[PDB]
Parts: sequence; C-alpha cells; structure tokens
Amino acid sequence: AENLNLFTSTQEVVKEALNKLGYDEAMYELLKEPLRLLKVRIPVKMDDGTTQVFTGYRAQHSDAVGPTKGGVRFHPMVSEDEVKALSMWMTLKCGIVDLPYGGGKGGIICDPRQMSMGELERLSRGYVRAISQIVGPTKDIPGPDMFTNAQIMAWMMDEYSRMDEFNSPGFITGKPLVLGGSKGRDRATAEGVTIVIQEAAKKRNIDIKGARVVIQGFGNAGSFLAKFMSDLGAKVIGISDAYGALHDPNGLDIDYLLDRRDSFGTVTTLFENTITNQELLELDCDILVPAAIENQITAENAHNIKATIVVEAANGPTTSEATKILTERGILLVPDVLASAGGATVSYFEWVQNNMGYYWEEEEVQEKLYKKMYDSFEAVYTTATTRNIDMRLAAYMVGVRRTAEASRFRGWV
Amino acid sequence: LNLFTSTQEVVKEALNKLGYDEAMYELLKEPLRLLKVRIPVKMDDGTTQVFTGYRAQHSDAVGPTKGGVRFHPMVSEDEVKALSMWMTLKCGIVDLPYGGGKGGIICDPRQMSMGELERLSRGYVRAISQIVGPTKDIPGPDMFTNAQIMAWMMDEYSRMDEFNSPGFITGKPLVLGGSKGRDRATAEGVTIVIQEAAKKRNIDIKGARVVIQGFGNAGSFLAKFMSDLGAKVIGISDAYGALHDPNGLDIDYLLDRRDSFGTVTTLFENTITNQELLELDCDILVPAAIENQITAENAHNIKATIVVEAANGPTTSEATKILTERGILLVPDVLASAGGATVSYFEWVQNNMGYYWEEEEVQEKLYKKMYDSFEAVYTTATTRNIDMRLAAYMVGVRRTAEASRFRGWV
Amino acid sequence: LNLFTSTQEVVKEALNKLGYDEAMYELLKEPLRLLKVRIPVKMDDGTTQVFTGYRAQHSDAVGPTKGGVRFHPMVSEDEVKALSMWMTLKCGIVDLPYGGGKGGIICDPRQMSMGELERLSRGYVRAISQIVGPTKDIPGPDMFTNAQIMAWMMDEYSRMDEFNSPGFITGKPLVLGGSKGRDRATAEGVTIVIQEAAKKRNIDIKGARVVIQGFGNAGSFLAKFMSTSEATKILTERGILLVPDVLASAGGATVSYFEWVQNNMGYYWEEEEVQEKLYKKMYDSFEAVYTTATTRNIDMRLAAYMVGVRRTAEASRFRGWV
Amino acid sequence: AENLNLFTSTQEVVKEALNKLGYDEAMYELLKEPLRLLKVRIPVKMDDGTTQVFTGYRAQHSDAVGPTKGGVRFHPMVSEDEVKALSMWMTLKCGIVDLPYGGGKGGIICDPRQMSMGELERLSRGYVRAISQIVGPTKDIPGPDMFTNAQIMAWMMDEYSRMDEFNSPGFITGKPLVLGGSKGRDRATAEGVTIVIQEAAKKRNIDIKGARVVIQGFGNAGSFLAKFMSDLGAKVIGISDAYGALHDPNGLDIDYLLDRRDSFGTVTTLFENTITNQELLELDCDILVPAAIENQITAENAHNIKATIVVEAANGPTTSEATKILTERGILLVPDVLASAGGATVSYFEWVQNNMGYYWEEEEVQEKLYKKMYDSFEAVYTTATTRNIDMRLAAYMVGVRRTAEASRFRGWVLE
Repeated sequence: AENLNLFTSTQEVVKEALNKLGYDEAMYELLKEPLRLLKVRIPVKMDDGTTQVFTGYRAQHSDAVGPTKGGVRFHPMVSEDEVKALSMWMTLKCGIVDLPYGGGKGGIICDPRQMSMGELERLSRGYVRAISQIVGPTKDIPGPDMFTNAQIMAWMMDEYSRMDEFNSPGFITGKPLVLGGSKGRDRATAEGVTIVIQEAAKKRNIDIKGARVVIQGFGNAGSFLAKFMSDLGAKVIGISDAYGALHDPNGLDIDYLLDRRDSFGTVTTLFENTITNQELLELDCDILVPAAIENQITAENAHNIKATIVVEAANGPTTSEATKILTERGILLVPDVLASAGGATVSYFEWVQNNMGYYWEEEEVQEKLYKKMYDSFEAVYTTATTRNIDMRLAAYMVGVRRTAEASRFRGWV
Repeated sequence: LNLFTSTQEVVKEALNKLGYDEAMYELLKEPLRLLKVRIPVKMDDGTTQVFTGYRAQHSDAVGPTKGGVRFHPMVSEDEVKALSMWMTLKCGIVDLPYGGGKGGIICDPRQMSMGELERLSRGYVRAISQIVGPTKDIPGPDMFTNAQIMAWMMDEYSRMDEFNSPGFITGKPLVLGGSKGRDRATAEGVTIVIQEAAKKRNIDIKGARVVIQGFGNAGSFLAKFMSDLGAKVIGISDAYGALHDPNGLDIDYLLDRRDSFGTVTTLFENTITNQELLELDCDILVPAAIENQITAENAHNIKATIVVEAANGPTTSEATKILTERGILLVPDVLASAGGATVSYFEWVQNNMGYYWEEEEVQEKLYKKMYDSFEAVYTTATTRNIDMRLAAYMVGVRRTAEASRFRGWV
Repeated sequence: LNLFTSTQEVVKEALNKLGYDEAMYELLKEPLRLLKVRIPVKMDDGTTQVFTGYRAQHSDAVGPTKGGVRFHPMVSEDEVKALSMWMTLKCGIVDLPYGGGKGGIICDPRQMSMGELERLSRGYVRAISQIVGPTKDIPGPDMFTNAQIMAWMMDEYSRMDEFNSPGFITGKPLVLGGSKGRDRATAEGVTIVIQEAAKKRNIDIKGARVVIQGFGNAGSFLAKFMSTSEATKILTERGILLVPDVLASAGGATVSYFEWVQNNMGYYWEEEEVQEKLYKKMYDSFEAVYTTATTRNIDMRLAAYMVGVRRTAEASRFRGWV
Repeated sequence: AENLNLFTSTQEVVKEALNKLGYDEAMYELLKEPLRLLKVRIPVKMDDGTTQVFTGYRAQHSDAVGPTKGGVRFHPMVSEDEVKALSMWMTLKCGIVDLPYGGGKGGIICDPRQMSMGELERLSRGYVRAISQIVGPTKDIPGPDMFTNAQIMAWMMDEYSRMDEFNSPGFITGKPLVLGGSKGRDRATAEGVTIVIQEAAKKRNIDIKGARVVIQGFGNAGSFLAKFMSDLGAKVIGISDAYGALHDPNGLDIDYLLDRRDSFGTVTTLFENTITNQELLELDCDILVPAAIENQITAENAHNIKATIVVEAANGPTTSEATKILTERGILLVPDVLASAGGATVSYFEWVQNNMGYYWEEEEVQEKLYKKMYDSFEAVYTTATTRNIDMRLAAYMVGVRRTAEASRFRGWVLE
C-alpha cells in the first residue's frame, strides 16, 4: 500500500525540499542521515538486586547552524530509525522558528510504567554517563519527550553537573524552575498550536468565537489545547483519548473533563456512550487537530475529513499520501514541524537564560514566543501559496534552508 | 559555635515549618564543602608568614555558590560556615540562582603593606582555585576587602586560566567588569522595602511620619532619602543622644552640622533619650546598627505601624514575638538588606554576557527584585500567619531544599 | 613615516597628558604577545607553499583582544603590531570590554584559488589556536578577507574545539551566528559622528550645506543618507571641529562586539535593535572625545588617543602590572 | 597526664626535627598544618530508602615534592586531627623511603560493620564525587586504610573514571589486579614490617628462628605479619584483635586462626580463655609489634614492656612520653613512619605501573621493595646512632628532609 515508514518518508520530502531550493545531490547525501549516531548499552541495578542492561540512542543530525537540540523518550517501542527521523524533524523545527540549533534526539528501549522512581533515576544517570562525551551545553542539549518529565530532567542535569564538577543547567531543558527551568514551559507546545490555529483561521475567514474544534488525544498537549480553545470562545465539539471519543455539536464542558481527568489524560472510560477515534477524525468541524499517535489520517480516511483546517499537534498524524489528498481537496494543513515548534522555541529560551544566568518572567517568554510562531507561520504559508506546493514540503524548505546554507559556508560541501 | 549553632537552628526552624523531614536538615545544617588552607606569603622584610584561609560552600543545589571574603584577625571556621549559610537564605530571598558561599583569612590588614596584601590575595586564590570559578564559587568583598583586593584576585585567577575571567569575582572596578549602580545598593534596597511596607498598610508616603535610630553613614542616608521623598521624619538619634521634633525636622540641616563620627546631638541642650526615640508617634520606624534596641521590656511601647530592621538583629525574637502579635508590620534585616547581593548578582550576569547595563537599568532591575522579594515574604508570613522573620527564613531556604529533593540528594 | 613608531609616539603623548608614569608606556609601547607562524598549504598544482602569518595581541588588561586579519603581500610585523594598538584605542573610545589585536598573512589572495584560500585560512587557525578563542582573542575580517574566510576559520576552530564556537570570530555570515546591521556598520558610524557635530555647532541639519570628497564606496551611501601633523593644528586655530579616523570608524568594532555578545548569549538581535545600540555608542563616544577635546583644551586627534588608552592604563594599574 | 593528641604530638617532633636540620621557624609554620584540608558532607540513600549524611575528610599536607599520597579509612572515631596527623605521617613516610610523593590522608565518619555492600559503594562513590576537584593521578592519590580494601578502591576508581570519561587507574592504589593493581600490594605493609624486623633483629643479634614475637591487632597488617613470622620460624606467642588477646609460649597456630578470622580481623571471640590487650603488650618476648590502634604504649605501660625490639606497624601506637621511656631503657624502637612504609612503597610501584600502562611481577616488585626498606632502615638507624637521638626523631629528620628542600627551592619559604 502506502509508505508508513517514518524515516524514509522524511527523507523523501527532504530530498524534494533540497531539490526545490536548488541544491545538488551532495547536499542531500550530507543531510539524509545524521552526522552522528551513538548506540549505547546502560547497565542498571534494579530494586531486586538484579542487573538489567538497556539500549539507548542519541542521534545528532547536523551541528552546522549550532548545537543540536532534542528530547529523550523512554518507550518499549523506541527504534533506531525513529530516533534518526525525529532528530531531522528537530532540524526542521529549529529552522522554521530560526533557532541557532541543529537537530538531535534520544531514546531508551524501556518501559517506565513497569519501573520505580529509584530505577528510573539510575537509568537516567546511566544514560548521561554513557553519552556524556558527545553532549553538553555547547554540544547537544536534550529535553523531555515521551515518558520523560521535569523530574527526569532534574536527575540528568544533576548527573552531568557532577561529572563536570560544576552546575551545568544549559545541558538539558524542561528542568524544574528551581534548577534553572523556564516559565511557560508546560504550555509551550499548546500555546504555539493555539497561535498557529488562530493564524490559519484568519487566512480562511473563520472566527474562533463559535468555531467548532475537535482534538484527537487528551494528553498534555491535547488537554492544554482544549482549555485554550474553550477560553477563546471556540466550541470543542470532539475530544478523545486512547480508549475512546466523546462528541457534542454545541461544545463539551472542557472544565468538567479536565477536573475528573486521569493522570494519563483518560476521561472517556467514565462514560457509557463513546464514539471511538475513527469517527472523531471524520467529524464535521472547522478545525481538526490530531494530538495523539501517528498515522491517523492515512488515505483511506483522508477523503472523509470534513475540517477546513488541519493542525498537526502530534508527530506524523497524516501520511504523505494523505497530505497530497488533503491538499487537492483545499484543506489548510499546518505541518507538525511548524505547529509544534512552540516547545522547541521555549526550550531555546530556557537555554538562553541558562547561558546568561538571568531568567525571564511569564509575559516576556509569551511575547517572545508569539513573535516566533507568528513569523514562522507567515513564512511557511507564503512559501506554500506562492510556489503552489503543499504546506509540509513548504515547511521543510523553510526548515532545512539554514542548515544547507551553513553546511555550504563551512566547507562541508 | 555561638553564631553557627544559632544559624543551624534557623535552618531547622524554617525547614520544620515548610514540612521537610530530618534528612533535609542533616544535609543543610553543615556546608557541603569546607576548604581550610594555609598560604605562604613573602613579607616586605624578606621573611615568610603563613596565614590560615577558609572557603565554605554551603549548597550548590540552586546553582554556583556566592559570598564574600573577609580579612580579619577574628575570622573563624564556624563564622565562615555560619555566614555562608546566611548567604543561601539571602540569595533565596531575592530568588537568585545562587547558593551560599563565604571565605575568610586570619590576618590583620592594618599591620600589612600594600604588596603584602596583594601577595596574600594572590596566594588565597591559588590555594582555593580548584573549587572556585565563574561557574562554581563566586567570591566578593567583605570586611577589610575592597575593589582593589577584588582586582588582585580577578587577575590571579585569569593568569591561572590563561584568559580573562571577570565573572569569577564581584565588586571589581568598572574597567575590570564591575557593575554600575552598586554603591548604595543595600541602602536603596531598604528604601524599596520601606515604601512597599507602607503600601501594604495603605499608608500615604507624602505625609508619612518616619523615625530613624542612628545617624552614621547608614541612618543619615535613610533620613535624607525619606525627607527627599517628602516623608516627614520626626526623630533621629546617634551614639550619645536623640532629637525629636514633630512635623519634620529639616534633615538637610542635620547633615550640614554633622561630625565625622556621626555625632550631631552634642550641639543641643535639651535632647531626648534614645529609649524614648523608639516609642515615638510615627507610621514607619527603622532601628539602628546596634542590636537589642527592641526587646521584650519595651516591645508593647512601640507606636509604629511598620518596623524595618536595617541592621543585623536590632530586635530580639521575643520582641518579634510581641510586635507581630500586636499586628505590627515587621521587616527583617535579611530581606531589607538584600540589595547588595542583588546588584552583585547583576555584575555576574553582565560578566556572563560580556555586555554591561547603564546605571538606571540596574536600578530598575533592582527595584523589581526588592519588590518581588517583599511580596513573597509578606505573602508567606500572611498565608501561614507567622512573623515575617520566620517567613523570610522559609523563603530563603525553600529553593535549596526543593532543588536538593529534585536532584536526588535526599 | 614608519607606522609602528608613529603609533608609539601617539601612545606616549596620550599617556603623559593623562598623567601616567613612563613605566606605563614601556608596558604599552609593544604588544604583550606577538606570534609569528609558518603555514604549510597544499596548492592546487600539488606543490607545497609555506606562508608567514602574524597574530599580535596588544593588551588584555580590559578583556579579550579583538582585531581582524588581513591577507596582503605587503603585510609586515610592524604593520600588525601597530594595527593592534589602534584596535586598543578604537575599543577604548567606544568603551568596549576589549583589548586590541590584529593578524596578517603575507600572501596575494588575488592569485590564489578558492580552495587554496580555504586551506590557508584553516592552516592559520590551526597554527595560532593555542592563544586565540572566544575568551582570549577574537579575530575578524580586514583588507582581503570576508564572511567566507570567517566561516572557514569559524569551522576550523570549532572542529579543534569539538563543538560550535561562533564567538571565536566575527564578520561571520548570518546563518553561522553573524550579526544584523554589520553590512553598513562603519558607514552608519560615520553618519552618527556628523550629526552630533552639528548639535555642538548649533547647526540645523535641514538648512546645512554638505560637501563630500569620497570617490570610492562610503561617500555614495553618505550622500544618500544626507539627502595632518601641521594641518590638524591649523583647523584648531580657526575653530573648526575635526573628527579623527579612530572615532568615526569605530562602528565596525562596535557591531562586531555586538556579534560577540550575541554569540555569548546564543540569542540574536534584530536590525533595528542593533542600530539602537550602535547610535548610543557613537553618541557617547563622540561626546566623550568632545568633552576631552574642550575640557582639556587640545585638538581632537590627541583627545581620542586619551579616551581610547585610558581604560587600558587604568586596568593595568588595578591588576598590578605596573 | 600526657599529650595523647596525635596532631600536636607530631608537630613538636616535626618542629624539633626541622630545628636539628637547621631550618628557620618559617619552615615549621609551613609544615605544621596541611596546605589543604577539605571537610565534606556526603549524602547517601540507605537500603531502607532513607538518607544519611556522612562527614568526610581529605588532608593534603604538602605537594612540594610531588602529588600527595595517602589512604582513606572508614571508622566512627575518625577526627579532623587524626587525618591531619595521618597525612603528616605520610609525608615523612614518603621521605624516608624516598618516594616522589607528599603526604595526604582521608577518612569518613561511619561504621562499615553496620552498613551493607550497596551502602558502602554509594558512600565510596559519594566520597569521590565530593573531593574530585582536588584529587587525581597527578594531584592526590588515595589508597587502602583501616576498614577499606581493594573492593572499595575498585568502586572509587570506577567513579573517578566515569567523571573523567576515561580510565584513570593511577587515581587510586590498592586496586584489584584486574583493574591495574600491583602484585604484592595486598601484603605490602606486613612485608615491609617483616624486612624491618629482620634488620632490627640483626643489630640486636637475635635470630628470627625461635624468637618470641607478639603482635597487637589481626587486621591486614597483623594477619599477614603473624604468618610471615611463623613461616620464618618465629614463635608468635601473642595475638590480639579488637576484643581480646591470645597467649601461648610455644607459639600460636597462625593458620588455625587465619582460617577462622572475621571479615574485620576478629578471632578471639571463639576462645573462652583470653587475656586483654594490656596484658598482651606486657608479655615477655623479644619483639613487640603494635598493629592495632593509636596510643597503645603510653606512659602508664611503657615501663612494663619486656620486649627488646618494638616495631610500630600501626600509625602512632606509642606516645611521645612512651618513646622517651622506651629509648632510655635501651629498647630498639622502629618508628611507625619507617616500619609501615611498605604499603605506600608498593602503592607507589602500582602508580608507576599505571603511568606506563606496563606491569611488573611479584619478584620484580619484591626486589624493589626490599631495597627501599633495607636502605631506609640503615639511614634512620645511622641518623639515630650518629646524632645520638631516639629513632622517631631520627626518622622525622630523614623523612622531612626532602619536603623542606623542595619548599625552599620552589620559593615557598624565605632565604
């Protein structure tokens, strides 16, 4: 059928981005794979006294523009090719919001749901130990991702600080505020999505007051996003978690759903009448925002989507063949490398505050974040409509342009 | 141990009120690192003296450690340990990304030449360099040290490093990376704490009645600054006597006829006593440098809505116990005097960037830090219904305790 | 006519009128460190050519040294030594936390290839790396060097460092941490100097007639923006206000200092913000030299030498060097 | 009463030794206290999930001759004065056997007998992290001491190597052989004491075969020394541990006791009929070897010692007043700073082998060790005979000599 491989799909779009920007084959050969990939084995002493050895990855795509940036995720399904692909997305993310960053990513093949606080801390410290030679505040700056949070950032920051013999808060982002974290971090991604949703609505003459929104997924990003749209006067008509979906044409009570909400963001289990995820994606609405897993809009349902605007809050919600379909149909698609750039942008701000040793207040971070998301959306949208190309390809051109120019300037090509 | 064990109890009392267990106190009751050092120095005559130096680094959970270096014959290990722990609370009060540091050398600077003080300054840096630096432990001035001693220490560290490291030490001259707006940083800090306490009690500053004890460089500055803002200062005092006159007192004229020691009351025949100065009819009262002026014996006699401690423990804990039960707004010294630590922090941020702020921008950033610090302590004292001194202790220690928990130290 | 000795006479006079001892001159009359290096470069024809390069560091009393690197067949050791001293004076006029440096390579870049220029630049960075860096000595562009040579040098230092070091060198392209507003930095710098000279003479700019003598590059921009030993003392008798080269050209050193500050933070300013700080710096610098020229009753050429060397002499006294 | 403080006791002998060598009062002011003393607090997660905070020390006496050298002990009675005097021991030890080292020492206030394997590992790692800024293969080289061993050395070596991001075997000595340790290091202390006993026996004309030897202590030094002496044909009539002592005029069965020894060197609890340590020290014998704790021979028992040769294997087992008494009674005393130099000597060999990445075998290490201990006994003995002073003072003069010369050369002291 169609290509669901995340790594080769990203390469195919990056090849076309570099082609439309005028680069020859050498530039693609330099960017189609990360410059560095470190596979690592971490022995960890478990609570029962036994020893478990975990496989970890740290990928570094390109440090042409600056140090690399990207979070570390703990999941049993972490794979090498997924880490490589996600690090390229980080290059594209940073290029879109014009950060002095290259792309990086990390991952550990493990199940934290089956581990204790003491075991996760020792795995977290053993991860920094195993990769410390190629990371640092000026080399490679991790952050939170799937199943990692501020508490794990705190251990990784402490472990790196111990080996360095001084405090290095710039090594890692997403930290607790007391350890040099940044205000506005928890809501960074949902804020950027909210900004980009507002701009897409302007470009299609949709008023947020009364706008019908459905959001797939009720995690950290999906729930924060549901509360922002509710506060802006929009009707969040569709909401889902991993187990099911509920829907009301006049607007659900987001405050009711957020109160009795699971620690994993599960609420549909408390209801008798649910409507599942396959149907929620095909609901009638103005704005459809997937914020769950990947490959939810996949050609088979791409023609059945009733939204006029689709904003990728999660990673890889719609396949390549689906973006093609959604484009012919006239839907305004906002790619994930642009829509979810708010997380990278505030992480960047945290790293800058660590560099200076001087920290910004809530209003300053939000003002800086808004100008970034606003200018980035205009650049991607202008490129797409001007060149008559889809928004994902247009976003990859905006995102990869700086790394290619830097690679050529530095003599790498 | 007198000051040190007292400081240990301050930490235990604040941690107990915040809700931490015994292990948190066992981590913070003693500095994580204490370096005792012996420094050989060639004296002018050709002989060699060996001095005892100290560097205490209380906790670097929040960030690099920060605190001054004093040259004094009475420096002791327990004193530098206690004082570094106070730097932790100070930095926590103004929410600085700092931990508590402190250093000291046992010597008599008045009996030493300028070259001997320099060579002693360089040997001290050389002896503790392994554990200090712009990202580890940032020293500064204190008793008997000045910008020149800071300049000598900045130079020796940059020599060892093979590159200029102005962020290693604060209090440097302006041509070596020092900060503008530093001279009256502590005194102007107390000014911001007085005005903010006035607004908490909804007191008009224009007609406000102010009483100030002591008339040295510290108190006389506050007297002018208050009258300059239009506040009506009704009482001053010095080492010998005190003067009380209602509806103002023309501070500009008192500064005119002031002695080089700060003695102004030997030029008046009918002068009121210093004990009467403490119980006047004023909105705002600010004690003097000496300690124990407000005690349980005269605590109920205070007739002021606001009291700002501006000098290391002028009121006893029982006087604080009584003043706070009477509903009086007391301001501790650790909160009011945090302006100097704040501006020393700014010098470091400017040294981290290589970019330096104008004087007015320094003063604008100093106001917000003092403003937000006052609101934080007042909010904590109010919410928990405790005196503002204990609340200042809790705000000062909270960040270090939370950071130690996050990093797995406990 | 020797540039090095003539520069030494400049510094000796400024220090005496500022009131320093002759031991301060002996410390400042020569750079604290001068590195002469020989660079093997593999040429296109397969042969090897060994070039001579210099790196002068005048004084790091105020901070890290700053100064561009020139590629020219006439580069000489006395030229780069004196040029580093002029960088100390320039940085002191705009009150930058810098000392003076300068580099040069005896080569003819017009007779060299694009690959040979890259391998010569890399060999230059390799050869002097031990005494340069973002905290020691920060090079930049000069006579026949530009943003591409800066990029090759930035890349080489970063490779040896094993991490990106944008702050090592200025004049870089934007995508590598370069600064906005560097394009017309010196040109806008001369524009500032002219306007503040009109307010001191109480002259309205709108009704002011303008005469320009440049036939090269900046004068054309200068016209659009508007729309010696014995000669300097002649203009002082007539009451004319002369602005020296070391002051009106400091806009180049000012924006490359901004680029370095942004590389220190990893945070970068937009063009209008750079113009804002660039205006204030040339504002104060002209005022500082104007105060010195009038308060001390001397010509402006010597006034600028006193402002530029003051901060270095004071820093050297504080650190215990003299 | 008598001065039982180990730190101030050493200072006076160091002052008197530097005086006889003709140094100025400034040299004593430079060497009377360590140049560097780091006091440290180490948090450790215990097995029950709680957190204990321990106190650590690392004294660096003088690094004028080279990097500072000395072990780390784990004992609930360790004090700041103790590790200071211990570091000063090490300076004089290295000078006596002419090692390119200065003196250093460390200790942690804890009770290993009450801690698990995991808790000792986390404490050992916590101790390296706490002092890592001032230690290293070129700065300060730790090693084994009381209640520490090759396993704790291995944990501390691993912790330092991870912080440096590469293997640093030269950071710490007493390592297992697989981690770059040296052959002969395990028994180095007892072997150096053995060589010293043979040299003292010659000058007293006492044959080792048949000599009556008693040893206080049954730890690493006491255990090996008991077997070293019984193999050489000596009657080990006296043995003791932290709880009692055993006596047998025919010579105790050392192999029997070694087979039944605790992890901490305890064996006398298995016996009904034991004597105390005070009676152990006053037994009639030829050679008395204190290898237990400090201040065992004091003014109250110095007159009651019946051995003709006293060899101090432990650190500071006899007091200053007891030294004077023992000397005036014609007893041949071999000071701790000389007799116990075998451990630091073979540790030094281990460090050289770490420097080169090339390792020696037992016979090579054993040949180098004997030359050092033999030459060092002769130098200290000749000094005491030529200058007519007690052996401890002579040993301090020999051991303090190189540090004072280096301090002068490096410009640290006047003239």
